[PDB]
Amino acid sequence: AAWPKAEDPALVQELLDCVQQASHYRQLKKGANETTKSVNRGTSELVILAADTQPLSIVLHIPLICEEKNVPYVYVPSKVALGRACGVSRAVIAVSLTSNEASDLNSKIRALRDKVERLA
Amino acid sequence: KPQKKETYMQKRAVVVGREERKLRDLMQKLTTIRKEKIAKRKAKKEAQREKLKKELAEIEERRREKQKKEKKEFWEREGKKRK
Amino acid sequence: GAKAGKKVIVEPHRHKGVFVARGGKEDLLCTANLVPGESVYGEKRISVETPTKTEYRIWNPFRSKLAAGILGGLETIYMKPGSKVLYLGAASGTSVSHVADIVGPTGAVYAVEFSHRSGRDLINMATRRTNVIPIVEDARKPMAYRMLVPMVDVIFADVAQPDQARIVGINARLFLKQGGGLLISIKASCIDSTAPPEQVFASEVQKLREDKFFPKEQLTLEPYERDHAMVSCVYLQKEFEG
Amino acid sequence: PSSMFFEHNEALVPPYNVLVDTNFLSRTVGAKLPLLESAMDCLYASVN
Amino acid sequence: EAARLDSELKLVGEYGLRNKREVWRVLLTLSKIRRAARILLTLDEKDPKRLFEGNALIRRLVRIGVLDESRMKLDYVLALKAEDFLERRLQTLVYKLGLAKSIHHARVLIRQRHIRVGKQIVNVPSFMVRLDSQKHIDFALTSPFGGGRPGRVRRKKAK
Amino acid sequence: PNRKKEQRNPRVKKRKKYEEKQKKLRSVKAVYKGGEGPGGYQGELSGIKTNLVKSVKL
Amino acid sequence: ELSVRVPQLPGPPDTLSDWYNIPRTNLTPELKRDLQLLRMRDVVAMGKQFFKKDNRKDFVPEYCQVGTIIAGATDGVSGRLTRKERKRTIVEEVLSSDSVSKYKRKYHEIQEHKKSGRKGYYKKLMAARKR
Amino acid sequence: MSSLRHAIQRRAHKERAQPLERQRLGILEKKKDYRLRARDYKKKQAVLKSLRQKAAERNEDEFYFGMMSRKGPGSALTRGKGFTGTVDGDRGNKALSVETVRLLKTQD
Repeated sequence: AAWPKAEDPALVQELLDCVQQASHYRQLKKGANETTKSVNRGTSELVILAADTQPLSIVLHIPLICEEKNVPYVYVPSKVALGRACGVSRAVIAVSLTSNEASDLNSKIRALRDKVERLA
Repeated sequence: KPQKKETYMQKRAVVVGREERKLRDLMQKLTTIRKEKIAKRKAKKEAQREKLKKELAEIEERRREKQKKEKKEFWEREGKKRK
Repeated sequence: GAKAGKKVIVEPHRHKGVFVARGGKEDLLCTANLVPGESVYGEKRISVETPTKTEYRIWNPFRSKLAAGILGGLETIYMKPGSKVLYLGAASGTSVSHVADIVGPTGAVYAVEFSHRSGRDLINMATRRTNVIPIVEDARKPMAYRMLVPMVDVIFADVAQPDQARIVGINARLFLKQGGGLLISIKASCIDSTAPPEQVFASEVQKLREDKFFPKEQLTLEPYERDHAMVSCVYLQKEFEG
Repeated sequence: PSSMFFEHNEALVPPYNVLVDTNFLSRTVGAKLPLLESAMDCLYASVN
Repeated sequence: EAARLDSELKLVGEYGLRNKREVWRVLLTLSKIRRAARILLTLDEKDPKRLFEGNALIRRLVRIGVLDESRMKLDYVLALKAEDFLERRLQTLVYKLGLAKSIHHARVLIRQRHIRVGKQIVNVPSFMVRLDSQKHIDFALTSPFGGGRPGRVRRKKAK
Repeated sequence: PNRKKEQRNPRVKKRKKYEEKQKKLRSVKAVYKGGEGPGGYQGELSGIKTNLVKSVKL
Repeated sequence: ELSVRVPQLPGPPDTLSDWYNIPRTNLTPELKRDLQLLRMRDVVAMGKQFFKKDNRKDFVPEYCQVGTIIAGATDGVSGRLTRKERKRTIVEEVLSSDSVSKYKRKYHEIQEHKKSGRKGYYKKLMAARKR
Repeated sequence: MSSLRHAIQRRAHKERAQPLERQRLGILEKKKDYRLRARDYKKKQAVLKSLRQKAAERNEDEFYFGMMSRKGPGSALTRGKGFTGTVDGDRGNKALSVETVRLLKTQD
């Protein structure tokens, strides 16, 4: 079902790294409801979805809206490790990041979404 | 010339209604503010247009100055050659 | 908000079929929906007691880039009511329904989508609306729906892919009438995401001219979805229809 | 034109696209100068 | 050169600098860097001078984090510019790291010496930052945001 | 001749002229300015003229 | 199967074929009023909004239908008019809204400044003279 | 030039008000108000003059079709007390014939 899964070899690690960057940089919505609201406001730049979840249907409906908006998403394999990367003290299955158009973080995100677009 | 008689039309006219009267009063005051605002904005637009055409004629005068200097340069550099 | 219940007026816009409804302190855009009375996705709608069967749908720009274009005032959107339109990138069908309501019964729009469940929403709407043909396949291999798509006149495209120009180019090679037309939309961040966007647009339009297209309009849907564009070209002639 | 500002082009960042005109091409051969090298040096960036 | 005028103004306005002196100065820095980039392209590929000197300069730039850790080649060394040098200019980091609401408020903060990098408080807002240091920027202990004394206005209002 | 605050600090004067020019830019072209409203979509909140084309003809 | 037919031989179009049957607009006075409102919608939003300068010499389109904003499924808590709030004509709605106070005040102002000195002032001078 | 002038140098002057032994006789027409009264009097007198040229260069036997379909001014001789030389028209209403009047009466 979750066929655009992210592969292991440190690709997930650059993902979690940029998640840490954006979580410090406040460009971040956290939790699935925040993801849906961000993508339905269209501010989202990219969204990461856990696959380690009690049933996957949540991170199956979220790709429906990001497919409805044509903005990228990617399946991390670990909800716990994603929550730790965000710094929540709690596991998170869905984290999204928006755009702020004056940085090089945006260059990083451009690279990352190029990676996931080549994954798809 | 305005009428001093009173026509059958004017007598047979109906007295208007209250909601109608509120509506018409609103419409009146609406048209007034509309016309005066269009007057202010048209006046300001006209003053800036006149300003700008003054600077266009000024650049025309400068054009004539460079025209004078250039043509005299041409014919002074031309006269000795024919001389 | 132009809240629910406000009496408004509707008039034709410039384009054949689309309508513009003005009112109060806020105007908007609508279309006469073919399928009566029913909303699709919580879109707002409009009823007029004609002197029952007369219903329009408000068209959010920010959800649908064709609507962004109709607000941006395109030159000629090529889609008359009653025209054959290959849509491309038909994700969940909202905009597609709008094009359906444009072309009406005597028109037909071929709605192609890549993924599945956005397909499910699309085909649900395809059951309902009797002029939009569901096609769920890989857009890169149009010989798959070569069985379905006849020669059409107008090509919508809104995919966000690197090979987008070649996608719509072979789809032009396969499914576009002599003197054809197309609207596509482009994101800088998905064609090449470091460069300046105008330069990216010039690269894409030069590509289409290498695909033998005649570029004939461009705009930038500027106050609505940053650094995108809508581009209008004509297939293999300088004039549009014939 | 989008990506523009009050008669400044925010657009043209490196690399730069440069159109050759005919007088220019004749004259740069007539002055015997390497096209890509001299442009790269005078602009201090990459061209085509 | 109205384009020069408006371009310099947009530089300052996007990053609230003070004068075209400071802007032209940073441009001069960029000019020296792109001079280096031109030279190291003038030597052809796989040359040893080219290899070591270009590797050096790219390490310099990524050490101050201006050129991205993604792109590490002389092409992008040419392709850098003033917006990027201003990005690693300091006051911008206070604004993008969320202590001062505005770039001007950040300028005032840097004046009255409330932020530090590592140990020492900073007074010059054009103190260039490093990639290795840029997250270690916070208020000092002596500033009422960081603590210490509550401040003179709190002092007088308590008076 | 007497002058103003706005002149007396050449830090401030390029703040305001940068503000007003950016306001001046908000006359001619179109800036992005966020998405649709967080409460929702509310029409084209300032009108639609039909007969106006703003397309660059290539 | 084949019968005798009927012969039925006894201007500008009335329902536009290429816009899904929009009828020709009936000229009723409240409709005229609504049209005047939507043209002068600038001054209605006094101070807070501005509008695209729609400027023809006429203002009446040949084809228009008065309708109803139906419903917000995603939102109906406050984007829904109340029963008292619902109005027949758009003009009565913008009447029944607020701020018509500020309208009236602007009205007295503009009225005074067009009654600046034109005739009443001259009459009162004439009284100060003849006294 | 235009920075060869001091500040108090460009400080210019302020009009002198009507004296308050007098003000019951009207505001003081200084220069601008005089110019306004002039130009109004001027364009009106030139309109008057052009009309005078026309009325001394009429021809008595003109012929139109208006003269088959308007009243005429005439003179005090036939018009009475109530005569300016205006050519009237209608005000808008005519002899409204009987049958429609009956219809009106039934409605009322």
